[PDB]
Amino acid sequence: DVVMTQTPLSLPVSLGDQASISCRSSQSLIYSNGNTYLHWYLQKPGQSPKLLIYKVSNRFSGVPDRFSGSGSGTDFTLKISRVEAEDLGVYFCSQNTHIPYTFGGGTKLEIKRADAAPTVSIFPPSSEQLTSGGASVVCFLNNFYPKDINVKWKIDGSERQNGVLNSWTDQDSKDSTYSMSSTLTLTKDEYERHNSYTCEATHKTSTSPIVKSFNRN
Amino acid sequence: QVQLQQPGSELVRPGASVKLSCKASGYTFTNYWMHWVKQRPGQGLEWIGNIYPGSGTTNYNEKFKRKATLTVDTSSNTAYMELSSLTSEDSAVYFCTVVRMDYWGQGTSVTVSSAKTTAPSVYPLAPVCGSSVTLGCLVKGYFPEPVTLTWNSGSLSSGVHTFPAVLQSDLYTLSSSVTVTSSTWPSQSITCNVAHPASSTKVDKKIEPRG
Ligand SMILES: [C]C(=O)[N][C]1[C](O=P([O])([O])O[C][C]2O[C](OP([O])([O])=O)[C]([N]C([C])=O)[C](OC([C])=O)[C]2[O])O[C]([C]OP([O])(=O)O[C]2O[C]([C]OP([O])([O])=O)[C]([O])[C](OC([C])=O)[C]2[N]C([C])=O)[C](OC([C])=O)[C]1[O]
Repeated sequence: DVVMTQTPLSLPVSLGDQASISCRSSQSLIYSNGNTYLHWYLQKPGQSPKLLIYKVSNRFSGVPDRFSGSGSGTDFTLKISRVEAEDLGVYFCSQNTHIPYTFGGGTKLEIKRADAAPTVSIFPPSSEQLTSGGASVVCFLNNFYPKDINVKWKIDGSERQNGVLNSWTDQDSKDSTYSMSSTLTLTKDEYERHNSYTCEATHKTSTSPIVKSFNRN
Repeated sequence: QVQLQQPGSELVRPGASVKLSCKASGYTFTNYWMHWVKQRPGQGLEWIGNIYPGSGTTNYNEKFKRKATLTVDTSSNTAYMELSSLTSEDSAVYFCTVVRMDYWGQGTSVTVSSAKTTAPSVYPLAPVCGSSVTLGCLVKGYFPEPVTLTWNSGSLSSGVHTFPAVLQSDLYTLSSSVTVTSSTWPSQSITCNVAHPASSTKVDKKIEPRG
């Protein structure tokens, strides 16, 4: 029913910066008392949401003084006066004036830091896997920034796409980086038909791709 | 910091029902509305409804009337949501919360699937045959989640990257990397530890160098 429109959907910010998240309801949020039930939550990775600001502008207790909120009618704003490393996570507005309570889409706050290139590492099939007739080839792309990366697989020069499983960590809370794992699974019979397996990563930090490879001897 | 205890995961079958529990404690359960929020991976918070443990009065979100049923037991200080006629759109994390007080529970990850619980295969990942060295653990073909993967019983927290599990045809795969200095391995042993309670699998894999 009542729609909350939250922007930006991603908030890149440097430590120390002022930032602003905005939330637009499609209806007045004044209740049957004079109050206006718009809240703000921060959900840190893995965790549940926590309450930052309630009723447009009042800082919830045990909430750092650098969060504050304001607005009226149909546009509302959560202001962060000085980003810290704690502050990464997803940020939501919610309205509670109207049943059903509705939440904004969220704004993922990214800590912006200096560029960092992937630490690529590749792994041949373990012996224990190969006896059971499977051949997985794993390749870690560790601690890079920014998050936009793309990994590629090369088998005896030619590219290979069917068989890959990709996974991506969230933004590390200590060094503000990103990692990715990629596994390419074949049978033992196909894997012994090839000689060279390569793992290629193209990222912002280089024009040339980072490449780690092995041969079966 | 956690007043509401919720089970961590729960596996259920399409078309079945499940009753999720939310155990209040350390406050007057009868004094505050209890709310239920759903979050599908890829975030997004949907409010399901609330109930007032003192009287039993409920409010439901029209999107969930046909799906959810909220109840209390004021003797045991427990709240219940029952999700019935389950499809895979009901796989999500389900939260109970006291809005007025900002009490939340940890959420329960509800998996809806026909797959039978399956035990992982754990493969050591030694480096290929120069200052730091990276090792891996491959955990493959298990169901459902979660698997719990530590390194040396959690004593190399720094330098560990565990990647979110990735599902494919009712089976999950899991990988973790650990990075130490070169003087540490194979000087000292590094063992990957895997637990998957749903299948009672609890195994260690010592990373041995290849050759
Ligand atoms: C509007 C709304 O809703 N809001 C919400 C609520 O919650 P709960 O408790 O859960 O409840 C639920 C209910 O509600 C209502 O009822 P009444 O009787 O009250 O009116 C309704 N709703 C609607 C939409 O309608 C119902 O439904 C029906 C009937 O249908 C439901 O179910 O509430 C809460 C709380 O609020 P308040 O009351 O207002 O209070 C608050 O505030 C105040 C003031 O202050 P300042 O700062 O601002 O100045 C205070 O005092 C208080 O304190 C305490 C602790 O208590 C409070 N605070 C807080 C933080 O809270 C809300 O919550 C919030 C957060 O807001 C919600 O949202």
